[PDB]
Formats: sequence, structure tokens, C-alpha cells
Amino acid sequence: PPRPSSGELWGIHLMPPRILVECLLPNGMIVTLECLREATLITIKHELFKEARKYPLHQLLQDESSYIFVSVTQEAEREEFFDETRRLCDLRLFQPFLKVIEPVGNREEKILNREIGFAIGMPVCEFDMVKDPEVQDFRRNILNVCKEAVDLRDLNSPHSRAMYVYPPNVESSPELPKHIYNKLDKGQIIVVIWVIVSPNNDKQKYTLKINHDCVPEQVIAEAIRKLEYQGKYILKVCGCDEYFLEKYPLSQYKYIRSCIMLGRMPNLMLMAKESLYSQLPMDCFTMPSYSRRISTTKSLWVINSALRIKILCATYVNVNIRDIDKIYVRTGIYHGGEPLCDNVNTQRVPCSNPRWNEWLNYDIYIPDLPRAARLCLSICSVKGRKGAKEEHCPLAWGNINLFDYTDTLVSGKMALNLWPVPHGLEDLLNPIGVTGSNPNKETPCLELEFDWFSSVVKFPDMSVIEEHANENDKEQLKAISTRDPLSEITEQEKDFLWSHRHYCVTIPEILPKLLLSVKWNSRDEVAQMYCLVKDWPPIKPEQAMELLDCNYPDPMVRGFAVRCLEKYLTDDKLSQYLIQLVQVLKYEQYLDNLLVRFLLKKALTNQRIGHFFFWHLKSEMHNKTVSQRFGLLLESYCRACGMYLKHLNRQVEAMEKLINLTDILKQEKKDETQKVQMKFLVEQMRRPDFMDALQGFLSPLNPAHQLGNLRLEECRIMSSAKRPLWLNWENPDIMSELLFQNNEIIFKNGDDLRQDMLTLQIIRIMENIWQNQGLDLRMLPYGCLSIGDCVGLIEVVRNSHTIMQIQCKFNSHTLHQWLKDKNKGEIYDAAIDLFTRSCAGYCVATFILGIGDRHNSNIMVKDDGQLFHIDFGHFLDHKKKKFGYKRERVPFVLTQDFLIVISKGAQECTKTREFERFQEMCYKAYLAIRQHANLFINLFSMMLGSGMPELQSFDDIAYIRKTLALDKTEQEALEYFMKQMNDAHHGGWTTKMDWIFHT
Amino acid sequence: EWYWGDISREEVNEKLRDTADGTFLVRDASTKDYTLTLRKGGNNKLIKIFHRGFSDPLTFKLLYPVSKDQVVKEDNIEAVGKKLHEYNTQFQEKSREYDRLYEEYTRTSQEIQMKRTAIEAFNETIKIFEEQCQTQERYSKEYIEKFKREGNEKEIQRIMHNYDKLKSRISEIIDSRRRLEEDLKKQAAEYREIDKRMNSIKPDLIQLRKTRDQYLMWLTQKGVRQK
Ligand SMILES: Cc1nc(NC(=O)N2CCC[C@H]2C(N)=O)sc1-c1ccnc(C(C)(C)C(F)(F)F)c1
Repeated sequence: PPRPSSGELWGIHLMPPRILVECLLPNGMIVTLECLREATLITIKHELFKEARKYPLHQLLQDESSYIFVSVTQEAEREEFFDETRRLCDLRLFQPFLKVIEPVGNREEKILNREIGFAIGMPVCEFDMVKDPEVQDFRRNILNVCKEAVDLRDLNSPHSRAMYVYPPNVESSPELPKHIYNKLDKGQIIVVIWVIVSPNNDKQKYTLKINHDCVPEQVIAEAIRKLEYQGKYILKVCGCDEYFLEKYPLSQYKYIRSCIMLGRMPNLMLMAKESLYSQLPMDCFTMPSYSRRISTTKSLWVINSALRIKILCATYVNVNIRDIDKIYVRTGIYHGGEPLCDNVNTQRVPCSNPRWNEWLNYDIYIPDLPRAARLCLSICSVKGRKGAKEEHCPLAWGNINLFDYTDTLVSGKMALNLWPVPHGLEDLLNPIGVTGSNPNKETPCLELEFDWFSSVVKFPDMSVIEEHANENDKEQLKAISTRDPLSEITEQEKDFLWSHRHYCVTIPEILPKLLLSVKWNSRDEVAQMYCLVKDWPPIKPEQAMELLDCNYPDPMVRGFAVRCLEKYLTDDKLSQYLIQLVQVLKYEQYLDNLLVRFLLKKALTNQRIGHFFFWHLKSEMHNKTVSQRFGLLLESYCRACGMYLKHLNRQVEAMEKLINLTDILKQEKKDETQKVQMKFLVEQMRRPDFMDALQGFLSPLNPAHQLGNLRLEECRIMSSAKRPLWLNWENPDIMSELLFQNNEIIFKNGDDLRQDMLTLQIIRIMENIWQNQGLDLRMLPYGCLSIGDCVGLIEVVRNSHTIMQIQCKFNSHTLHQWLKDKNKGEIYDAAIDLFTRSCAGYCVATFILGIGDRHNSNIMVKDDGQLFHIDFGHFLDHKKKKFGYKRERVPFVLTQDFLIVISKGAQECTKTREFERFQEMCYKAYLAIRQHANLFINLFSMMLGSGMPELQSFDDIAYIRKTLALDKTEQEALEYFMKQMNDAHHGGWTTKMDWIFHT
Repeated sequence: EWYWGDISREEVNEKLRDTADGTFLVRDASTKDYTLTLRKGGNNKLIKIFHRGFSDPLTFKLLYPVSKDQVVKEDNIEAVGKKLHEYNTQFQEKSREYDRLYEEYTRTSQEIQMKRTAIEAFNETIKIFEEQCQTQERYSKEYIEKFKREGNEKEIQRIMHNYDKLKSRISEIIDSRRRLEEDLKKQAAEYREIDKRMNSIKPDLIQLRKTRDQYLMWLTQKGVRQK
């Protein structure tokens, strides 16, 4: 199983400096050897074989070099230690013992399987054990994706190898927004090209004035001038591992686009193609042993009977017999989150005797069962003690697919281990939850019985399914297609949409609404919908993503969505929405599907995608609902990612050391002072095992950032209760002085960072919409990555302080005076403008999202005036359950301190031309998000099964429908936003004209 | 009375949740004139009522209507406000107790998993150490026989001393596993008790919130209106 902790032994976080190790010799002798904690296995083996001469039967011992050590790890695995350079403290030993054996079996395969097991947090040998044929079929069949990707990487070597490892970090379009193009001097960019001249590695500066749309080769051509040369070189960003290897306009590269925007000087480095081409290892994939092993009918439409399922008994329930009256089994037949017929309950039985032996009859004809049909069930309790009032509560839930991965309808007897009810879920059924039995068998087990039809029942083939077997309305269809995914759809509209299903093809983006109009409990309507899906024109990827959420479970519908992504989703947008795409994998009925194949292919053909794909899957390996699926997926990724596996193992081991160090501070050393904790911190960090693991690896926040040597004098335990570690590394890039010299990251062990990760992603998407519309509202979506169960990394924003830090260094003018002192003379206006623009972005984003209340400690300001928010924690209607009030809060109220800055110290702050301009930025920002409401609703909808407590149902998403006033007109929505700002600030918010909203 | 005014789609969903077929209520359109919501096949059907019902010409089954049960049974605002304060105080206390119970539930469930993994590691360790006894036995027999016939007493004693060391270590590992199995057995029982406590608090917490929300709605209704 996965490691209980990150400690050096079971029940011991750190080994003492010297430790007794029990060594089991192959002659049956036991030798106790005192070893140094950091000693390598080669040292220990040499020390052991010298000592073994002083023991009986020594003559039976072959040469020292003929053996390796084996031991039990904290994962309960018998691990063979082929790499004898490893230290005793890094072996993850369960107990301090080592057994001496002769190496047997496939050495190469065992070494790779260990490296994969380490990356994923679980031994790969656990998969070989699994009896489920769906699991063994996935392991074998996914290898075609692995093979396809690896060949495509070596196809045009070494360029295709360079494009894999260092893909172009580019925007989705070369088109420049007005305010960005106008920052250029007649469509021309001033760029600085640096050259490392050998043999003394001197830096030469070349200032080039070229067109913005100049392709990288053209930039090189000009550097020569200030024939043979043009084609022998490559461009790299100074200070990081980002390369310009593809023929894109220079301005389309995010670094350049960002440089134009910020009015910053782009600092590039020119180097020879071969200097990079040589450093790229030729990646090799090898077919695993399990791909070379000897493994281990009627149609549904001819079955003339209604659906029925027998509920036998449950092993037990955990209820207080004096508090609950009865228990029963609630069941339902679902297609997504939509029941296909009414829910059916068993009879109520005593708490102490969970036995039903009841056939439940469903209002559905067996041939009418759609392909993605699921049985959603739970054991519920009933308390009927006040009047005729009853309180029904779920005890445990479970979901099953009525058809398996081979299209076989469930039959005979089935035992299902039920799952605990998620925190906050009050619904009796959990249809959004995963399918299958709980791997933990020490849970209530519900015995079921499905019907037998004297044979194996199979879902009809596609050929059989394509049986055919049979002016103002244009404006109405255009209106329905523009509505948000969670807007109300009437039965009249459903009938209207189904009637015009063949004309719907002319407006392809109407498909999600048309699919919700279909009667999924009718094989006649579904067969017709299937024929339309097959020939349906492709929709935009941002629209296709909706068809991957928990509301669209149909494999043909999901198949269509994947094909739109394969054809139109750019690597930029895939990286942007990767968090959502990994999450919707949890909604997939089966392990093998088109979405998992598409994502794995992309992760194995672009290392930027691969890096975050690995960490998003790895971060959830602790969660038993997805552990097997994500483990199998990660195995296939690690088997084919090439050399990147070694870089990922370095990140994994550096993270494990940090988890262990913080566990010590939070557990054993919890009652010690900051001073005593800091002494232990510096001493432990200076050990060779720690220095080796925490230096010279890639940043998990950004793999283009190299983490060199630690600056230990800058490393510290923060004053917060969870004991966050502030860490500082040197940037080892030869031209680090041009980007940043210090890479600072906060490591936090204790808080769930998933909600903050999602908020920071949403902020980044909002900022991009704003920029692409001519609105320069600078946000600061700092890096945040969850790496496990309530463990993650936060990117430090340097030269920034909280409002409280500024105030403690006061009156309402302190903040403005502080900004004046930091931005003197001619740079003052730029600071006020940046504060104003950043304020407007944060004002709008926080109001739309309903994030946690702002105060002086969760608002930060950079020296240059850039304002930003930290520690989001909460979002949406997080105060509804707690206080029951029906309101849309304004978390970021612009107090006098903020108004004084915006108005440059004016007496009447709201009456200024500065405040009028600020209001206009807010109004435009708000309407820009409202116009893109579908994307945000879809992004939140794709996160419903993530397990975040504040994002559990479509009703939680309803909050954004209110803040964006989606049921109102654009004019009413703006009046609504102004009213919210006026109510929160006690007046001050104005506009131009009430009746038509024209200046 | 089935007419419910300016209540959201989400409020209707809560009122129609797990209800029988035919259950309905007419509310103000979400901004468009009136919406009829009918419970059919475990789903809430939205039927628009156009005004100039839902048929081609507006010539102006619905079995059970959701009517506007009085949870609040007080005369005046002061008594209602006093009761809201009492229910809200009990609610916040019970919510805090539930959160504390949930954290202990998670911690216990996690520690149970850690102990279960460690037991498997103990089982694998004990096997290795027993295999070592067996290895020592297979080799020892032929050498013990030789040293006895040769007359080396101190050599047989050395082989015996090492075997005793191996057996005492095995006994210590076995006893450590036995103690872990005991701690797991006691923690598994603690888990069931925490699950039971949470299964008792959950219905009471939901009823308390609903009553609090009802008294809040009464106060809003009786107080000075318009916004
Ligand atoms: C993005 C960011 N940047 C920072 N920068 C500084 O703290 N600086 C930078 C200058 C010195 C120092 C200071 N202001 O004293 S803190 C920070 C941040 C973001 C999100 N959460 C946090 C915490 C502290 C709540 C967490 F999670 F780590 F515990 C911090």
C-alpha cells in the first residue's frame, strides 16, 4: 500500500546518527551491524562482509560483489536494492534489517518498476495481483498510446526530441490586442540578444529593433548583421529553460507577449543547436512483461421485461440504535445526474438487522436502458420522532455501471462495499460519486442480485442502433444556444429542440441543450441522437469540454467531445484547463476511454503537459476513489515519459524530505519554541542526504525553473500554525541576473490547497479574457500546486507586503505615503495606475467568485504598486449554510486607504476623475466575464467530483449565476453590480444614462 | 396554496426533493411570466405559463401541491428574535461539534489505514526472518554433525548462540505485530463509535438549520420590507 508517513522507519521520522542494522546472511547467520544513518549500501555491504568472517559458516559466503541487499519497505514491499549508491536513511525501510541475496530475474525491468513505483507512491507489483479483467485489459491496451507517442518523439530526431522536452510556450493566436500593439514602435520590438562566448563564457549584449511578428530564425539573422549561421542557432529566455524552437511570430511567445505588455526588455540568449541537441538523451520505451503473459449471447433489445434488482442484505451499519428508528436501501437508475425513472426504496427494517430480500421493480423497460445507465444506491437511516416529521440521512453509498466495459449487462449475484458519505452531502443518493466497490473491505458490504435471462445480455452493436426506423423558430434556437449551461430549460423548449433536431446542425453549439432535450430512457430517441452525433459538425474546444462533465455520460457524446479537442484544442489551452480535464476522468464509466487516451498522448508528446498531468494525478493517489485509476494511468505515463522520470523522481524525493521535516515540527517538536525549531531546521537541512535531495532539481511549480543550491540563511519556518517552510534556492541559470537570482517557494503541510489552486487558475483565465479585449487589468495568479493530501507549494511574490505590514511600519494615508516613498518622482504615476488597474481586477474577480472576506493580512501590495490577493480559502456561497442569509457579498470593500491611493490623496476621493476611471475599469471587467459566463460555469462543473466541499452540486455553481446576473439583461446586470458596490461602499458608484445606457 | 412568489429554482428543488409524482408549485418566472414545476419520474419538469397557459392559444396530473406548516409559533418580533437567537446559538455550537467530530473521523480513518499497511509489512518481515531460521536449519545440520564428531564444543555453541539471537528477534517482531493488531482492533472500534456519533448529529444538525432558517424567514417577513 502507499507509505503511512515520509519517515526513515515505521514509527520513526528520523534515524539517530548511528543505528544497529540486522543483517541476514545467505548461510542463515544474523549479524548486527552499527551503521551511520547516511551510509550507502556499498559501504554497509563491505562493512558486513568483513564482520561476517567472525561468524560461523563464513565459507558458504561467495564474494561480496556477488550479492545485493533486499528488505521490507514502508509500503510492505520486498524491495531489491540494485542501486548500492543509495543511503540507509533514504531506503524507506520498515525495520532496520537487510537480507543478503544473489540478484535474480529481469534486472532492467525490476529497476524500472522500482523507479515507476517511487514516482507514483505505490509498488507496480500491486497491479499484477488485481483479478479485475478491466484492470489487466487497461494495462495491456494503453501501451499502444505509449508506443504511438514515443515513435512520434524519435520521428524527426533531435528536433522532435527538443520539441518534446522544451515545447514552445506560446499564446493560442498570433493576433495582437490594440493596447499591446500600440506599446510597440510601428509594429517593432526592441530585443536584447545575449551570446555566451567561449572559452571564458563572456556575455555580449546586442540590441535588435525588429518586427514583432519576426519568426525566431529572422531574429537570429539580424543578430548576425549587428547564410551559414542563420540555421545553426536557437533562442532561449535568459534565466530559465524556455526555448524558441518553433516557427511562431516572436510576439506569440508568452515571454515576449508579456514583455511588450509590461513595457519590459526581452532578454534572449543565442546558443548553438548542437549545444542543446547533444544534451537530449535518446528516449527508449520497452514493452513490459505483462504485455507478454498468457491472460488470467442475447441482445438487450430482445429482452422483453421491465428492470428489477434484488437487495439481499448488508453486513452492518454504524448507527446508535436509540437515536434511529429504521434503515432502508435507497436506489435509483441514473444517466449522469438525471434519474431515468423514479427512485425505488426497499422496506424499512431494524438498525440491528439489515436484511431486505426484496426485488425492487423500476419504471423502465430493459431495451430502453441507455449505454451509460447506472445503479446509484445508499443505505439510509430514518428518524421519525417529532410530529409526523421524518429525518432521512445517508449512511453509506455505492454506484455501479449496469453494463461493463465489454457492453455486458450485469447479472447474477454481486457484493458491493459501500463508501463513506462525503462531508456536506445531505442528498440521499450520490450519483456524481465514482462507480465500483470500495477497496476497503472493512466497510458495510451490500449483497445484490441482478436478473438472469438464460444467457449473457449484450448492448446492441452500432450497425443495429443505426436502424433509422421512422422563421421565428430560427431566432428562438439562436436564443437557446447563447444561454448558460445551467439556465432553465422548459418542457416546451425541450419538445421544441427535439422537433428541430435536424436543423440544429446549422447552429452546432446548440448540441449540449439538444442532448438535455433527449429522452435518455427511450431507445428510439437515443438511436436518432446517435445518428446526429456521428455527423455533427465540430464545436469550439471550450464548448466541447462541457460534454465531458458529469451531465454527459454517453460514450458517443463523449467521443464527439474528444474529437473536437484532438482537432482544435491548442497545447496552451490544454495546459490552461488540465486541472478540469484530469478531474472529468473520474466521471468516465471505464478505465479505457477516448479521453484518457487523448490526455496520455498529449502528456507523452509535450513535457510541460506531462509534468502537470503527473503532479495532478500524483496529488490524488491518497484518495481510494481514484487511487487504482490514477495509479494505472501514472504507470503508463512513467513507462513512456523517457528521461523525465528521473527528473520527476528527484522532485518526489525532495518533496518527501519536506513532508518528513514538517511532520517532525508539527508532531514531536510542536511544543518547542521557534528558536529551538529553527536550530533543528538548520542542522537537519545541512546533512548530506538532505543537501543532495534538496539541491539541483526542477521546480514542480514550473519545470523551466531550475532549483540550484539552497540559501540556508534565507530558509525559515513561518509564524503560522501549520509551520510553513519558506525556502530559497539560487537560480543556477548562467543568465539568472536578468530574470531572478532567488527562487522562493513556501512549502505548506497541513492545509487543503485545491480550492486556492482553482481560484488562482480562474483569476489567470479572467486576466487573459481582459487582456484579449483591450483591458489591462493586471492580476497576480501566483503559482500554487497541491502535491498530495493537504500538502503543496506556493510561489513567493518578492518585494510585496500585506496591508498590515505596511500599516505597522498609522492612519488612512499610510498606504499612499508608503507607495509615494517607494515610487518617487517620475515613476509615481505608473505606481498609482498599476494599483488602480490591479484593484479593479481584484474588485470584480472576488465579487464574481464570492471568495473569503478581505482584510489587511490577505491583501498584498508590491513596491511598484501592484495590488493582489492571497489565501482565497473559500469561494461561492460558503456563508449560506452557516448563517442562512440570501445575499451576494462584496469580499473586497475599497476602504478609505484604497480610495486615497486611487485618487492620489484628494479630499473627496469618489468625486475624482481617477475614481470615475476606476469604476469604468470595473464595469468593463464585469461585463467581459459575463460574456464568457459559459466557460466559468463549465470550468466549475468539471470540478464537481473533485471532493472540494464548497463545490459539491450544480446548486453551488448557482452562486456565479447570481453574481453574473445571467437571468437579467446585460444593462440590468450592470445596474445590479453597481447596486452591490453602492450597498457595500455606502454610495459613490455612478454611470452614464438610466433608460437606454447610452453616454 | 401552491403559489410561492420570488423563490429560486434551487429553493423549488429542495421542496420537490424525493417527493412523489404529481407534486407541484407555481412560482414567479426566474425573469421572463410564471413557472410551473412538476415532479415526474424523479425529475422536476419546468413548464412555462405564457401571458398575452402553455398551449398554442392562451385559453386561460397536478395531484399534490406544496403549500405555504408553521415551524414558527410566536405572536411578536421580540419573541421570534429571541427564539432565532436561541436556535442560531445551538446551531453554531452543534456545527462546531460536528466539524470536530469530522476531523477525528478523518484522523481515525487515516491512522487505521497506516496501521493496516504496517501489519502487512510486519507479516512480510516475519516471513523473511522465518525463512532465515529455515536457511540456518538446512545448513546447520551437516556442520553440527561434523563438529560433534571432530570434538569442537565452542563451535556448536557459536552456531547455537546465533540461532538463539535469530529466534529472540523473531519473538520480538511477532510481539510488536501482536501489539499493533491490538491497537488496530481498539481503533477500529473507536471509528465505529465516531461514525455512530456523526450519524446521530447529522439529522439533528439539518433540522436545527431548517428551523433557524424558518425563524430568519419569519423575521424578514414581519420586518420593514422593500430594498
Ligand atoms: C504569494 C506570496 N508572496 C509572499 N511574499 C512575502 O511574504 N514576502 C515577500 C517580501 C517579504 C515577505 C513578506 N511580505 O513578509 S507571501 C505569499 C503567500 C501566498 C499565499 N499564502 C501565503 C500564506 C503565508 C498564507 C501560506 F499559505 F504560505 F501559508 C503566502
